[PDB]
Amino acid sequence: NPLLVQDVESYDPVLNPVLNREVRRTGGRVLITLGDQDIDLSPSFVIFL
Amino acid sequence: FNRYPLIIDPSGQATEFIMNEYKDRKITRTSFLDDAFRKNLESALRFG
Repeated sequence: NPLLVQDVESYDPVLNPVLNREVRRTGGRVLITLGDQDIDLSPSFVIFL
Repeated sequence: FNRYPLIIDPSGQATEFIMNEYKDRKITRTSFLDDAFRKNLESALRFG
């Protein structure tokens, strides 16, 4: 789902893998490691700051 | 099946049949003896 995040001056570093697209592809699934858990990254995701 | 099937294939034909049938779904072969069984199982639970 598209996301819009305000108050970027309080940027949360947890977004670093998302912004850097540090995705790992395995078994047809695009896993992103958000903190300590893996999430199947949907290709339709987008984030605005 | 309702309960998950236990295949008895001394000839080894059923295992390769199963590999062929579910190849399109990225079926993975493992073993209980392998130490890789835990993470393979966990990945299967998360992502089909």
